[PDB]
Amino acid sequence: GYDRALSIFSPDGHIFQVEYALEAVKRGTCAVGVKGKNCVVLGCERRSTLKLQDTRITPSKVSKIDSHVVLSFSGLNADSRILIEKARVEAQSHRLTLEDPVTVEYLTRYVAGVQQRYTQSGGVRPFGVSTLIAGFDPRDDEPKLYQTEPSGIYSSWSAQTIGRNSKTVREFLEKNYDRKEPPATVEECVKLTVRSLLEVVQTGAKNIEITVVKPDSDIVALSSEEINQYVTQIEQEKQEQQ
Amino acid sequence: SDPSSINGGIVVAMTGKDCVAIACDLRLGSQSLGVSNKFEKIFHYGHVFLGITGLATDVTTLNEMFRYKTNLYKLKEERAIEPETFTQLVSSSLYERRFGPYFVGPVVAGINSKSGKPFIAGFDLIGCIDEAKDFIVSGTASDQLFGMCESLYEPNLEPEDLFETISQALLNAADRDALSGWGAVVYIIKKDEVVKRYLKMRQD
Amino acid sequence: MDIILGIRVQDSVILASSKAVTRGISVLKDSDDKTRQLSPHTLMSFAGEAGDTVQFAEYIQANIQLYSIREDYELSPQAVSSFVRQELAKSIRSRRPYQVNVLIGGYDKKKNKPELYQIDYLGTKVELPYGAHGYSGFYTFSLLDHHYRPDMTTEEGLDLLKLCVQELEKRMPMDFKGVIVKIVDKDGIRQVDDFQAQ
Amino acid sequence: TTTLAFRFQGGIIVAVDSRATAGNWVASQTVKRVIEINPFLLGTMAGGAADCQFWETWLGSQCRLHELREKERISVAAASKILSNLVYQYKGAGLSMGTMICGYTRKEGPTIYYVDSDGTRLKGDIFCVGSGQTFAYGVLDSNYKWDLSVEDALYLGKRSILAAAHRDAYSGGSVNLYHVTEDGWIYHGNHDVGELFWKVKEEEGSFNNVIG
Amino acid sequence: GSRRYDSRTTIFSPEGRLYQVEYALESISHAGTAIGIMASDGIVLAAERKVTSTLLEQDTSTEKLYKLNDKIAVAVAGLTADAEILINTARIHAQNYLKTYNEDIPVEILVRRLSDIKQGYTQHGGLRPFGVSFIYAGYDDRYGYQLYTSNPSGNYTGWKAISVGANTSAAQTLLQMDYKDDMKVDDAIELALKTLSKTTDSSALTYDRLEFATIRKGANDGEVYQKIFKPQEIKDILVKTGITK
Amino acid sequence: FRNNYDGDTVTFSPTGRLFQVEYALEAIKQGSVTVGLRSNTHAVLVALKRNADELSSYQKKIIKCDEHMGLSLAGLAPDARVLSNYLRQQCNYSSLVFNRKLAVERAGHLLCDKAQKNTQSYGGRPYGVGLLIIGYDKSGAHLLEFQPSGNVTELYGTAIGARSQGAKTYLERTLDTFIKIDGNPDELIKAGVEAISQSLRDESLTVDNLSIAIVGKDTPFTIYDGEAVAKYI
Amino acid sequence: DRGVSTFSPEGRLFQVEYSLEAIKLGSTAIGIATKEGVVLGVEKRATSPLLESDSIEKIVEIDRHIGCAMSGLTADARSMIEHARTAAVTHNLYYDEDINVESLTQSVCDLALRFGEGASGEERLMSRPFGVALLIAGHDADDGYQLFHAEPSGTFYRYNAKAIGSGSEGAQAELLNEWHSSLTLKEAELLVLKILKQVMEEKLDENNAQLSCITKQDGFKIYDNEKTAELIKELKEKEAAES
Amino acid sequence: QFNPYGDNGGTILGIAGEDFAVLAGDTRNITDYSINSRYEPKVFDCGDNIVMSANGFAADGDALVKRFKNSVKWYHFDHNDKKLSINSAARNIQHLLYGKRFFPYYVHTIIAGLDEDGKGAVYSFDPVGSYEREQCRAGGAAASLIMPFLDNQVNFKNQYEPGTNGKVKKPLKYLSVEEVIKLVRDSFTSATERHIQVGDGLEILIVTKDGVRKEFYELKRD
Amino acid sequence: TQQPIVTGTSVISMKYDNGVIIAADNLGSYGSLLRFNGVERLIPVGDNTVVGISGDISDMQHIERLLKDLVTENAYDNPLADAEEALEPSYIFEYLATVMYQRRSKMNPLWNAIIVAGVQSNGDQFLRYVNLLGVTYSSPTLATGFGAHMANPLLRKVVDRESDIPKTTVQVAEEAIVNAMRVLYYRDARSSRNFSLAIIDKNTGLTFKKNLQVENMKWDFAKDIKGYGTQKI
Repeated sequence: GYDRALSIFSPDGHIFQVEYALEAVKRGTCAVGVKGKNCVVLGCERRSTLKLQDTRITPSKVSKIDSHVVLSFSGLNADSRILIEKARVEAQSHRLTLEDPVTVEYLTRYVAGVQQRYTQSGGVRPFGVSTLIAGFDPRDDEPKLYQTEPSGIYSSWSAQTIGRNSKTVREFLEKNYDRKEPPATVEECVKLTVRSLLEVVQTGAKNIEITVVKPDSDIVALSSEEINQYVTQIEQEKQEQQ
Repeated sequence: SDPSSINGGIVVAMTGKDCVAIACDLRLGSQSLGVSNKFEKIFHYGHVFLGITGLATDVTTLNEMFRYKTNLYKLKEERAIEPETFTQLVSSSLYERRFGPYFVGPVVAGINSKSGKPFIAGFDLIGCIDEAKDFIVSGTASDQLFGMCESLYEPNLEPEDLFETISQALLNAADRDALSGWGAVVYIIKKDEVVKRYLKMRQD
Repeated sequence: MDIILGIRVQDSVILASSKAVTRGISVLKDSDDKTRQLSPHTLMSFAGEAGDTVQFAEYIQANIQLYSIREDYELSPQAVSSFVRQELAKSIRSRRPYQVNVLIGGYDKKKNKPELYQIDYLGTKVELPYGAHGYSGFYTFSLLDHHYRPDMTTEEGLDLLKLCVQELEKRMPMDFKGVIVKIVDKDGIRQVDDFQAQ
Repeated sequence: TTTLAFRFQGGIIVAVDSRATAGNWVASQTVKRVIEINPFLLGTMAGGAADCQFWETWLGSQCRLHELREKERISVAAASKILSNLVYQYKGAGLSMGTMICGYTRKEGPTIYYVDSDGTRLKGDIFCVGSGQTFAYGVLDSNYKWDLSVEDALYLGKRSILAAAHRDAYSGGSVNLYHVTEDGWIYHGNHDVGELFWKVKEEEGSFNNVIG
Repeated sequence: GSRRYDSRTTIFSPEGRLYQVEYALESISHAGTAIGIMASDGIVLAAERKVTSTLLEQDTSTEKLYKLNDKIAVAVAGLTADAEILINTARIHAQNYLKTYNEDIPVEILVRRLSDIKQGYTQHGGLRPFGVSFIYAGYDDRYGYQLYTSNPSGNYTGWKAISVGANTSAAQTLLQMDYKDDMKVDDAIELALKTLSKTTDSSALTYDRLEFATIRKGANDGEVYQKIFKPQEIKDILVKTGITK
Repeated sequence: FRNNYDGDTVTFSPTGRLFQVEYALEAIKQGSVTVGLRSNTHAVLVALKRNADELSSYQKKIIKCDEHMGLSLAGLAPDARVLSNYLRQQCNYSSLVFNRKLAVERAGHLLCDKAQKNTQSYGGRPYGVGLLIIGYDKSGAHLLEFQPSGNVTELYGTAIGARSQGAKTYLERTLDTFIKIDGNPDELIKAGVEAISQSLRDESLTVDNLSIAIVGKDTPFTIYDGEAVAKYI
Repeated sequence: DRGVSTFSPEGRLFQVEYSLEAIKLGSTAIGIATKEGVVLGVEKRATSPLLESDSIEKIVEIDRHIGCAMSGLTADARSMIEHARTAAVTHNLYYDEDINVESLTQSVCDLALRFGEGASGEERLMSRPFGVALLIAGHDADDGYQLFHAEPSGTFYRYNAKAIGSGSEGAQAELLNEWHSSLTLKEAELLVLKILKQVMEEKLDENNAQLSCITKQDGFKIYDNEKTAELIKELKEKEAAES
Repeated sequence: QFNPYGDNGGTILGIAGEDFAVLAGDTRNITDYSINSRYEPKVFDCGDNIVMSANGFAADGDALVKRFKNSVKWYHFDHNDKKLSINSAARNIQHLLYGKRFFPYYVHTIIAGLDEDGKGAVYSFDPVGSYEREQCRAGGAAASLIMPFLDNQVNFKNQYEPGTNGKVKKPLKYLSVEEVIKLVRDSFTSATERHIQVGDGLEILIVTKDGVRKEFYELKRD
Repeated sequence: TQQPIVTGTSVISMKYDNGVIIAADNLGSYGSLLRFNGVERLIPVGDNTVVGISGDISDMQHIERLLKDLVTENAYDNPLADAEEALEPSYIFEYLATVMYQRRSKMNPLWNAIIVAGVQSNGDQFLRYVNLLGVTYSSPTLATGFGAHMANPLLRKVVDRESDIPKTTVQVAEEAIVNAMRVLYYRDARSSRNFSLAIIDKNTGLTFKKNLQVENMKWDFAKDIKGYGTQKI
């Protein structure tokens, strides 16, 4: 058939294809994730080099696995679609067999597993995208945010960012989050996400996209005005004087 | 149960002068109990009309196969299929499904729109090609229907006169059946206008 | 069998589906299901083998909900019905066919019209104002044609359906201790808890 | 062979027959007809000895595997349903079983799901499966109640089995009783049909209100 | 040796790009221009026929305009040869939705199946990717007109006006100014032509160095008539808008 | 240059042999030293087992393949497992199909073919582990040397592993003596211990290190491991 | 380019050696087996205040009597574990008993040599050996408490103490002196904590360290963050009192 | 049509002590009223204190025992000299039968030995698969004749000391191996009279903690 | 699923104290037409085993090729000592019986019943049975087909147990064999006049007497004629 190798083990220890995959994540989109006690918000900045698009017939950067599970990405569109397709089959499959929608943890294992597998066989090389997988388990209300990377590794994080200019916004999270208090106010969780993307997008407050997931199939895209309102508020904070 | 006579159905086609006509019942039954007064057993893709009688599950699966075949062919050639070409397409599809367990009686009707001929052609359970242009009948009551067409039909008729023939011929053959009541339709086709006349007829 | 009736009234689709499984003298269970919610605006009834029921249902549900999430619009009752028919139209040609005959009640909410599709295990799909499977129809089409004429309320339909079931339990020796009835409408799917004349 | 399971306040009461025979003279009076899926779950042997013994153990392994993998106790509903899907594929292979998959979970309670070789998985709080089932259901139904205390529930099972053993000769050597609680089943011993018959005849007076 | 003939050019680079993919983006800039205008009343498609001899015929204007379905058509910028393989697979993709659910395919799905396939070849199989971009013009009653574009990397996006081929940037810059929220088809026909004249890599403009189609609501049916204007019917239209030169 | 003729297994070089065969041959020697001796009635293998550490312990490298058949390795543990699995299937079939206890000659030739076959591909490889395969059938006891090149020689005594030659020269001396000690389990075991010590020159001879294995006229495949070799030192 | 049939002039393949380099780019993992129980310890690590180290773990269950600690490329070991569990469950079906720690290590190691571009005796279903090493500890009632070092090479060694990872040379030396089979289960854990702190470049607390144990009364049990913490205080106080 | 299945003779008897266990079988092989052999064992040592017999049709029983002998071989090899117990085997044997009920076997199999507990266990299989725990089980053709005697003298069920014979019984108590072989002999000596599927010779393999011991008694020859 | 269209009948055999004897007529029937006489039923395999086949001739030709393969492959990889490790009765038996057992289990059957007879050069006497039904057995006397019915009770009187074996010398055993065949030719016509007789001697190896015909004839019956089917008008 064909099965000649494309994965070749590095004398580094970190395979060539994994290391070149991660580069693909930095070029791509920017995605950030903040958890509440009651929410998990996934923010994305839109970069349109020229815009003659609409925002309603473009594919949006937060993609539904389920009515109450989302997957968000940085990297190439192309790769991420493949990861999505496989996950929508897996969503349904657990639903068919256990009589219950997915746990988030199993799904995360799954997206990792396909990536990990393409590192391990010949004839396939692994995908150029890192993802934020979030959602809610059956009978539950506590948010789950996991981060998966092309090495096939995953781990849980209370706040994370991936994609372009990750460094700046990570630091920004280190000084603007509390571990004795994830905010239980939906408004301050959106607020932090808007501050983070503001500092990078350059212009435009409708080139900011929030997607909020609350329990029980509540996935909601907040509208233009609501977003403007946090941006007003951030310039009042920045032009504060006593 | 029965192989094709669960829901019944009968189909008649006739030739005239720059017209043909194709007619069908609307029965669907479940054994000898008539269930429905609507069920359309004639479909068309553009100016080719295909009636297939017999078991409904089998008429439906075929209808979707020929729709597929014609659509994709239409798309490539940038024009519709011809009566003559479609008869070829049918023979072969049916000869592929002889080995499978289908139970069908197709009849092909249309007017050629650039060769200027009325065209009708027939098909069976075996799926053999029948070249004749006078009348072709198919269905449950095909035996009664040939007896009737062969006396009642007279060659070369204007649309009005083709209507009087087809209608009565069907109506009287149908009246000796219970598997061919529950309403009926007649279609009179020219290649630039189609008239649909519903008939009022017997049921059980 | 399991006797499954349908009526499409002007507002709604009402499906009547058995509320008991009778073994001899006594009801071994009288809480038994004969219908499965395919979607928020799609409901599907079944009769045939009890185990052919669940398998078929859970497959059809899983395929349609994958489509629904993927395409970002729940499928229309006409798409879903064609879809189901097609699946039946394979299995009939194979060694084991599914042997459950269904009544699919859907409300097209995007345009706002009720629809009923009656699909046999053969894979024969037909639209009607009313229907039945089995021996049933021989008594109850005579009640229906006579005493019912389209465009009557949902409430008149519940009383019609009761007359059907009463005749069926009496004159036919079939026992199934009536039906639990459900409405598929613009408001979605509700179980009518009453059966005292409904 | 008559096997029954009913839901009541303190869990499930599962009562079964046991008998092995040499002619019509009863050779031995004790066997299993509870297959131990895992400690929390039971699936009962009836309507095909081998099919139950092999596949409920095999089902027991998918359960153990899932409980390792996801760190998650399997539901009674998910365990039954995994089996049922597969089964219909092996239906035509000689494959026959008629069983209740019984469990008592924290999420779903006492739950009894009825399974036959068809792809059947059915909900109900009272089941009997067998050949003496119709009579056994009789005894049960007339004395049924969710609000029954544990002690009398155990006798109810035992007596219903007894009744079914008298008319049909495929049951009756001893009756074995098991009570499923949420930490797993506690045995309530093996009771000789000989000794037991005499007690019941006088005591229950149902089919026996005028002693026969 | 088998792997001693392999070069592994199908893999991510040290810059994290895919060699063969980047090369395909180049290909598209050396083929003719294709422009897509979506209006809310129609979709206007043009694709530019380069190398036009007089012994090339002008009786064909279907050779980079392809109907994939009877409500979906594309304009090709790329090769006839790359396109053709995907075109047949698209048409088939159409019939599958049609047979199963008894209704027209959504555009947004059909596009995805092509892109996933392109993506597939460069991940696995050791293959070249196709050097082709499509601009998709199609209609749905869930979204009105939709207009997409897909390109050699397996990335696809929606646009309400788009350009691909030679001089993409320049065309787009002109497009951004002349665009207006209000639409009609006949207004869009003028718009397309004004632009087309100014993007040509040859002096003035002529009808034969164009291939043209419009999507209007009905003209021999209830709605959704795709009309592919033949070379002479294009010649008439260049005078009608007032680009008579 | 070097990288041409290592990087391909479906090649040859000007010498009359590919470089990969030279490295596989080197790899047998990289094993720990083991001797094999027979008089043709009984066959013994005496093996020095090293373990990595004081905190490691010994793991088996004398492999029962049947109750009349076995092997020792010297060379690569991963590969040795692959070969042992093959010989084991091979032993089983020989019993089921022919009622045979399998001769070494027949087994060797079959092990050869598989080895050959994996040089008839890219992404297959020579084993790079050698085996002294013993068994007692009806033509008596037997000792074979198998090499992952496919060279099968039956020798009356031999050695593989680092410093093969030390025991081998001792063996060519004591030859005539051992072949006329026929019918003795204990005389031959004692010999094996004496032999393995002429190999040694940078390693210790200790109870737990040493391991003995026998099959023979009146002995089905029985191993002495650990404690149970002390009384032959 | 390269192949995977290539040997070195030694006769030991390239990829295998490179796999040993990857293990050393993991973090220190320590297992010590004593008379009663086997203790396994890992560094969870915590590198950021925003990282949930108390929601992840690196000590994974194979069965109800077999655990493992890993070091290396921790994804690559998910495939290995998944395969081991399948083997472990299948033995519970087939004989109704505990699977030997040794029989399993052997099974798993067979499929760590399954890398190639296809050959005529065997399936190849990997291109390259796993980037990951294991310590598998368990208990069977045939040879009691045990510890094994599973190589990606496919060699398998029996041990009593072993450390793997970057600091394994320093930890193993200390271990050799401390190792006795007269140490109680609790003691082994405390001596493990002392060493694990040393090799660590940062403070040792529950929030970056995990204990786990194998007892034959209740099997592999992963120890709580709290129970391990309590001993870290007790370690800190004794140690700062002999000074 | 064509059946490879026929009939073959044999009767076997498995007896669980509480420190001993025996697995006995006659040696007669017939097909119809011709003698196939007057001495071929149906009783086999598979080793490790596992004795095994597949009584019924010969062609299947042999094939089952050989198949099981290769599973003994594989267990010792892959798991480094590890003993297989009767239960562990029982489960293994179950899986082989149910594996091949898709081309049916026609045997009444019994395995016997002693537990790692030290107390007897006798396991019985049906032709289609399945296993069950027993005390004692007669298998083969005179199973139905032996079992009624056996329940009384071994199991003390349906066996009562004169009195009220319902409250007064000959109890179930420890038994001696010699008196049990005496009982075994009696069962087969009663059998040869009433069955011709039994005859010629009796091989009893008696399993103790001091190993596996064989005893041989002759029976009637026509 | 096979329907016999051809038969070969009768192989009878017995053991004596120092060997075995086996004899068989040579027969290719097409029912009651003795179509072929020159179909050997006794295929000597080596010079210490004879394979005797009764049953269908069509299956028999297929096996005839496999039995010849069995010799060939046993010289492969074993060059010498081919009477200590090759062509042993137990092997011949086992080889044949595995192919038989597999063919009947998949419903495409080898419709024979076979006796494999010998004297093992590693053992003592061999006489072992296999049939289309898969059943196998050993007994001191074995016979297939019509001889299984008729001959074998005569033969059992000679040897039927270990005690009866010393009481049968060369002379008596050969006399039994000759007597039995004559009974077969007399009371079944399917049996050919022509036979082969083989003695496999523990001292002499295989001595095979070809092209024998039954003698010491019965004609006695012709004296006692009264009719038995004759009609009178």
